[PDB]
Amino acid sequence: GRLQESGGGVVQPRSLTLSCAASGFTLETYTMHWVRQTGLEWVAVSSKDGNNVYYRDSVKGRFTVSRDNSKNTLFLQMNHLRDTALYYCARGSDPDYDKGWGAYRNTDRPSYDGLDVWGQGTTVTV
Amino acid sequence: GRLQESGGGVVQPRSLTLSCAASGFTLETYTMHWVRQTGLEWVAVSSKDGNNVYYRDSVKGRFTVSRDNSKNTLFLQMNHLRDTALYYCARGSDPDYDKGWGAYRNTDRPSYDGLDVWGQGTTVT
Amino acid sequence: AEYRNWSKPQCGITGFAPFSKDNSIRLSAGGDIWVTREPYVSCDPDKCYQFALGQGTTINNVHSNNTARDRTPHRTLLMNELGVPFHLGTKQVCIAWSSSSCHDGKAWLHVCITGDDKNATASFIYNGRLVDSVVSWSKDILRTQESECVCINGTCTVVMTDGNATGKADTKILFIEEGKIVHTSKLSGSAQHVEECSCYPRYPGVRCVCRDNWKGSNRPIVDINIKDHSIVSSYVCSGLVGDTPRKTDSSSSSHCLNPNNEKGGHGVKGWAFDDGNDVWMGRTINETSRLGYETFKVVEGWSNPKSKLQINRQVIVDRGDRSGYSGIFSVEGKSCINRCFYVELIRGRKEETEVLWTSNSIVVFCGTSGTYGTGSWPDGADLNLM
Amino acid sequence: AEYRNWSKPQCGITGFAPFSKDNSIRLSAGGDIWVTREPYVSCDPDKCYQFALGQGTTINNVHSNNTARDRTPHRTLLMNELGVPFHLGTKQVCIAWSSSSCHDGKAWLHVCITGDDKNATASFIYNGRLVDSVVSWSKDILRTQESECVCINGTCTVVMTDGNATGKADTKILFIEEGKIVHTSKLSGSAQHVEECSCYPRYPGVRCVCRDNWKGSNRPIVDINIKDHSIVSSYVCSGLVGDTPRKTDSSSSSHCLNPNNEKGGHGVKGWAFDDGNDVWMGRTINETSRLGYETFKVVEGWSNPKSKLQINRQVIVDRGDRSGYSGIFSVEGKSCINRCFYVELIRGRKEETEVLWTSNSIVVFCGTSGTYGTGSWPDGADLNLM
Amino acid sequence: AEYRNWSKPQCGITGFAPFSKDNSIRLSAGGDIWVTREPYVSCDPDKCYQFALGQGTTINNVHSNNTARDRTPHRTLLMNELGVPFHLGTKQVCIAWSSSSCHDGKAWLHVCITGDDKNATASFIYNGRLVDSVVSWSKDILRTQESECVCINGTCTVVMTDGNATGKADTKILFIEEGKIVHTSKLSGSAQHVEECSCYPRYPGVRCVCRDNWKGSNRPIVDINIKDHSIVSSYVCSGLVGDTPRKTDSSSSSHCLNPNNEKGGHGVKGWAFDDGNDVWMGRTINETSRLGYETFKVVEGWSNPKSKLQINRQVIVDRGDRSGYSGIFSVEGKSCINRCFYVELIRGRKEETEVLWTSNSIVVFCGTSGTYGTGSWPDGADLNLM
Amino acid sequence: AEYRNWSKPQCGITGFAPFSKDNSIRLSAGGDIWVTREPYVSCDPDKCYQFALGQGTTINNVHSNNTARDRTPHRTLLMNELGVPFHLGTKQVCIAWSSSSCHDGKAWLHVCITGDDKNATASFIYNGRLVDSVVSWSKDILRTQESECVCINGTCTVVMTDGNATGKADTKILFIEEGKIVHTSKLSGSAQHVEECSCYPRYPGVRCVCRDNWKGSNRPIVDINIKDHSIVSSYVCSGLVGDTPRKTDSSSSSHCLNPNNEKGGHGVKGWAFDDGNDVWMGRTINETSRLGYETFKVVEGWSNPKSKLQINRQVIVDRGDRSGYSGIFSVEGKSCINRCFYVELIRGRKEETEVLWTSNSIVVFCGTSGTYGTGSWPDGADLNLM
Amino acid sequence: IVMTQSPLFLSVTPGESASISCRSSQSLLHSNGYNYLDWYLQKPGQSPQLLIYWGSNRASGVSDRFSGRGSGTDFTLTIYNVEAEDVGVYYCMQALQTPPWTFGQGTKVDI
Ligand SMILES: [Ca+2]
Ligand SMILES: [Ca+2]
Ligand SMILES: [Ca+2]
Ligand SMILES: [Ca+2]
Repeated sequence: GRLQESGGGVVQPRSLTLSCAASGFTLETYTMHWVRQTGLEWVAVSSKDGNNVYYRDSVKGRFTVSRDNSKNTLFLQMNHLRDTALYYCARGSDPDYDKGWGAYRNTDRPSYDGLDVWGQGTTVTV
Repeated sequence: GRLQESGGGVVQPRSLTLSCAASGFTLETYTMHWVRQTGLEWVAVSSKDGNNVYYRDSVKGRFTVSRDNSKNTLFLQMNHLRDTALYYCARGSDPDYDKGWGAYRNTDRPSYDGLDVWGQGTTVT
Repeated sequence: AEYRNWSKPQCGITGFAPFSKDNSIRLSAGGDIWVTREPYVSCDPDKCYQFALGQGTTINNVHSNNTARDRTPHRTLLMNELGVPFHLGTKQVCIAWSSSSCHDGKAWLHVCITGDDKNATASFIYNGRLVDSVVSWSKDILRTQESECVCINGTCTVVMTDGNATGKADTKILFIEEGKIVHTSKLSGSAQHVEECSCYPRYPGVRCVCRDNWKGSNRPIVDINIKDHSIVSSYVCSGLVGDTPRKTDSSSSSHCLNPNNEKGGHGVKGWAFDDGNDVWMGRTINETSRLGYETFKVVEGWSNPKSKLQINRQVIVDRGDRSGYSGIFSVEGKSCINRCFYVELIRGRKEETEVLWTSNSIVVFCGTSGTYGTGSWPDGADLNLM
Repeated sequence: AEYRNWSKPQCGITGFAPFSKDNSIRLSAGGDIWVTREPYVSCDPDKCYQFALGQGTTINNVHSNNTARDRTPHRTLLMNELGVPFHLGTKQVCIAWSSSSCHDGKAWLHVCITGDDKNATASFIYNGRLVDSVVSWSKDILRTQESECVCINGTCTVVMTDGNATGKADTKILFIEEGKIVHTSKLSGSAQHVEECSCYPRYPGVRCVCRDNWKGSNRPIVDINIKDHSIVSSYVCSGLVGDTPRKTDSSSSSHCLNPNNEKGGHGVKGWAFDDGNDVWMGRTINETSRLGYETFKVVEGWSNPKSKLQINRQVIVDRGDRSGYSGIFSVEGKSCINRCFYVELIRGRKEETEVLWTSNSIVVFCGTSGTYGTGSWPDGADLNLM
Repeated sequence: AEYRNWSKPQCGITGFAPFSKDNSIRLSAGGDIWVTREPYVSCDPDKCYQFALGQGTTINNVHSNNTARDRTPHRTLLMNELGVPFHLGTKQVCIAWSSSSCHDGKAWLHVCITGDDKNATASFIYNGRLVDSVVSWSKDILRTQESECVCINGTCTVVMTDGNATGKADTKILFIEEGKIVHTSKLSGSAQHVEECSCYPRYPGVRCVCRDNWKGSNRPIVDINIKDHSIVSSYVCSGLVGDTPRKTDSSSSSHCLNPNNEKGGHGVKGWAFDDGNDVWMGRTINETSRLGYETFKVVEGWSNPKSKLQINRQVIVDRGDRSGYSGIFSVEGKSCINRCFYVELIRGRKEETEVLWTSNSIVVFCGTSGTYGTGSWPDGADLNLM
Repeated sequence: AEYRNWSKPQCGITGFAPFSKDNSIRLSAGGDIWVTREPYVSCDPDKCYQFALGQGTTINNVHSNNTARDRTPHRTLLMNELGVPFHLGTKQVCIAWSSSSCHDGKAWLHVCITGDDKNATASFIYNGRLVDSVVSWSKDILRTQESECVCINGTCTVVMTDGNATGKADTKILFIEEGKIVHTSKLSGSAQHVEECSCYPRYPGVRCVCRDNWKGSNRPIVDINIKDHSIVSSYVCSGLVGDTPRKTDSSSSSHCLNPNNEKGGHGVKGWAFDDGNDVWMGRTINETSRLGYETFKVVEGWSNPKSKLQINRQVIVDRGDRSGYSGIFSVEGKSCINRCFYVELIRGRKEETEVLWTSNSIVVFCGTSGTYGTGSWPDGADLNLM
Repeated sequence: IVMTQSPLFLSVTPGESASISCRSSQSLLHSNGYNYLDWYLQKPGQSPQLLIYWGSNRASGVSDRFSGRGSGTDFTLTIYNVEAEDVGVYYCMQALQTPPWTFGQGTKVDI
């Protein structure tokens, strides 16, 4: 499995679309996160089916995270950029299903996988 | 097992004999109680052999409970009626034999049955 | 291995010699020992086993509190080699608050009654598997011997009672082959109330001495024809009746067709067996409480209701010490069938308030043709220190 | 000793009779008792054995703290005679946080999974020695039945799953002879998620009723042809589905090709078996939690998905009392194969915070052709006093 | 299985090698261990068993208080495999405050004395059932060897004494076949007081070295002809006498027809056996108390009363450590009969007041034809910390 | 039963799969568990047994204090079925502070060393009886393998050492038949210090991998010709040496004729066995302390001293967790001789001061031709809470 | 949940051990018995790699030199036999209470 972010670049204090392409595995299989490094700062997550998302508070209402499991591509639509950081795309670390979606932590055989695969990261400077 | 009370009616502040006929079972097999509802209020009990009775304090000396095991009929002879209630006839719930009659609660295999069969009740006013 | 037939004679009994003592209560003050009651002893061809109805807890255990209750779903049939105390490794052989067991010569039959009071289930476990079950027929505490069944030629007989604790009840004699109920016989004869039968093989049949909880302080007898399944019942003739409560020896009378109507209500599981016209029997020394335990032979006690001639008395438990249930079990010797008996040594609630729990130890005596002295083998737990 | 073939008919089940009860939790308050979970029962030709996955500690032990964690390297397969509580002398037969065992008629096969979550190892111990091992193939919690395997003519079949706990997983059916994996079959058919299979011999094959943790509250069925190793899978037709969580009986629906997609996520190890077109099954009385336990026959429940006609209901654990995993095991009678089932009686964390530990007792019922009454046999531990 | 005949020679004894040690007292500080005394060792054809007279309680138990009393109705014969400490699962094989046991090659004979002091009963349990019993004949503490009987060709011999503890008593040699007393022989010869005999098979007869509690610090010998039941008795010639109390080696004298009248009162159960004209014997190192334990060969000690030539001395228990009863037992090797001995390691009251109880551990040594070094194997319980 | 010959090939080892884990220390916080050290595993033809040298006390016991001392007269050889924790019912098979045992196919040989440091005695107990004994020949801590002996065609070989702990010592290879020492061979070859040998059957001979406590961090090899009793010795060629202490892998060197003189002093009982020219070996991960445990195959490690090519590494105990002694034992498969190994998991003093006692748990792995994942199976006792 | 790492800078001699502590403002121990705590290593110029998940479970292919320990609120990452390849920033990450996924500040390890 390998992830390859793209779309990063110089943006004016405007919108930018970050794309993360997965190769060697199916994106539908994994919860997908966006993690940015200015240390590490979780930004947003996209559910396996692409129907549920969580956002960091500071990006709520500005960033939109989406995916196209057919294209094996994860997206982060960045709007009203203020956000300069190296943005990583990482798979794994499902949230708790009891909060709406993710892993069934209360099952007899709970499982967890960390962020076991990361992309090289795409730089975003605003 | 089925119980059918009778004899209830309008009584002037006089006597009234309530009857309870048992069908489907032998009255001799069961301790028999009279329970009236004005909630539920136990009135009197008749032992299986018909030789022992207990009464509610407020009816002692006024109500007489008897039975005829041959006729499968339980009786409550009510005298000096002041007592308006729906009177139920119920079987079971033996007292403690150590107090004179009933079940041997201290035996190794004690048994208890509640008031598992009730009549429909006869109204007394 | 071949089925037991018990086809040897009953050799001479001069009395009974000490055989075993579990010392369970004394050990429980310093170890993890099951809370038990209704113990009994049964032997496979090689060695004897002590059974008991556990209360699903050890004595030094918060759950031993309020163990007087005789029927809970946590009661199980404990089974150990005789002389091994009911420690934590004790095998619970089935769920039961009433039970019986014999070995037919090939495998263990366990009859195990549990479930709701008015809706009990008797499970028949033979050779380690549930083979049969029967539901309560009278819907009032289905219950069985609390001592070993008798298993002849692979046909096991167990006396089971359902109905009034102290009134007319419905007693049946089940005939079980390898755990399967092949025949059920209703109690027949003159015994009016039969509970907690102490049965022994009397070839070609089986003889049970039981508990009349309703009208007799004399013990009912049930004779079981294992061949045609016929049942006849009576009472032990002996003027020295074996039940507790009972009237004093001077004022007690018996009748070996009818209950004597002498302090007949209530009773205790006891045992007796015939020796010609004489009867060997045990009973609490105390006539109204389960204190002490004695055994003796009543000359002509099996055939003459007026006989009060006692002999060969042995004190098993001194009259100051607590007895309880007792029952017979039979052991095949080289040339004869020996009669043995156990005594339940009940300690704790309700009688003894020093502790919260109710349990027992056991003492086991076996018939002897030799000689014996005197002694007393009570439980010996000093509940004040517990 | 010959290999088991289970080549006898399933004898008629009118219901189930009480068989055994360990009373482990109650005893643990007054003795050294293992902390356990995922118990099951398996029988050699002579007697039945209770298994359980220990947590490497007793209940009255500082290490019993935080025993909810289901996979530690200290978990071992406990093995005792059925009815012997998991005391300190209990033999740990292998290292495992997931396991299955059958006796093929000659020796015990133990399939024992331990090691890292994503890198587990299944050890196959036959006749007391490690004969084979297989590594996790999907690298996500390799896991097995948690109940007895089925061992026909020396060929043992165990269902083992690896992959998503609540998504598509990789289930395989291993065929083991004297501990050696001679063949591996991938799950085939329409069962979309298979875990914790409850398997029983259905000669000439093996039938498993399993847990769909992903999309079905109806239980998947896996039929295993032990001869050609073919696999077919489906779901129990019964409109009265056996999983927990599930929808209420009125609103529940089933589909014996596909998961019903009714509260499908999560589940509990349960069991069912066919009786002609009918199905005998057990399930928690509570539809969303593991409270109470009931068994019943669903008329046409094995073939008609619209059938909600229930009969022969028995409460095993009252709906107020905790339940847990249940599983089938089969016992060869004189002329039939009997179906039996155990129920795990889970007590403690997380649900019960009065204690720090998580453990279980067990109650075991066996099919009967006779009659039975009613009762309730919960764990009965008063955790407030512990 | 065939009756033992012990028809092999006594092969060379160069001394004794360590065999077993129960460590009971040390374990009792951290476990449930029986309070015991009068231990002994006896072996069936396959393996050795440790016996002991329990006090009906464990050491960590309020009932262990006042366990110095040597006769209670709660004393039972404990029986474990040698090396298994008397834990709570220990089988109590009979009620006894005095006992002996041998295996005749087919089954275990247990001779068990209990009951009233002046009216005791000896029960004879063979192959797990009471076969015979005899009442005290002198009505003063009927008592037996407290070590293994000797069982040749199915005829078991046990020495039993009744009468004055420190005066003339009535000793009889019972001959038991499968638990049945077939013959009783009165003590004959010159031995004037015989108690607690340590007997070993000396084909075709049986030889016992016993305790003279009345007038001899030299040990009486009883030779038993198992064929014609004749009895002859004498004393160990050795000028190095084996009893405790005794005079110092320099001032001690012996007489192998009569007691030496040297600190003759009281004694301790010990053992000796002949090796040609030499005698192997053990004894407390301390001449007046049961402290330490030594074994040695006395050259010509079996035939020359003036012999004080000692050799092959081994300290078993250092003279600062508590010894107690010791006794012989014999083990059939490939080509010879080995002599072994145990030592009771008495701790607690009365001598040691740090604890309230009186119990023992055991150490067991076996004859060897090889070589051996030196050591000391006392009980090792730190009673101050207990 | 016929003598073992181990005449089957060593079939393929791809690595090792989890087999057993006693969890003794964790259980001891909530139960009566023996204090032990120097554990090992040996199997009769049917099942495996765990052995250990008790300290004559349980862990929760005032006597567990100061159990670091490796030689006391209260140390005994504990013997349980593998997986049964050393509970209070554990059989002490002999008095020993150093021991070895094999089963020759008919009975258990136990070699048990006890007694004074400079005058120890080795007792040879075969089939439950002391058959032979030998005295210390060098009068400086006679000591043996602390792992199973190897018993071929009824001839058992045990390596025994006497003399300097960290200098030249006198090692002999005893050949025992049914407990009788029939031949003694002095150590021959180039191995300069041999202790605590881990021996396995390599038909027609026996191969031992031992501990050089004096000059080598490479392990000595002793090859034993059971037929002519010839001895040859060498060192494991592998550049990855197995002793602890040792130099790091980069700087370590080996010599399979001479000790490598690399941190040679001191050591730990370990094991290795040849697979063609390769060597399977285990060792502590840490290289200077007994922390962690790993096993791996060294390609050409049995014949090329320069080989540091490692493969098939498995972590058994993570490097943060305490290891201890490890040893080999062999298990006869259907067509195989499997190699298995145990690891002693030492906890407590001196290294861990949270407790006063020194004990161990064990983890047991067996060779597999199948596949396996990864894990770590340390003792897991939280000594802070103990 | 706040994730506090300590020390923020660590100097390690090659071959010796290195321990990094990480404290959460709230317990990371889930009711299922597992501590939802991950450890990540960001080597200089590389993307973060998972070292440990669930407190003590090493990720695929991670050297057993890395050892995660602890439970509740206190966790330790121990790097045994440190080598030059181990330099970089180690971040602990809690995954119990999400969103947000919160990292520690990162402990910088150098030779
Ligand atoms: Ca009566
Ligand atoms: Ca489901
Ligand atoms: Ca004397
Ligand atoms: Ca070395």
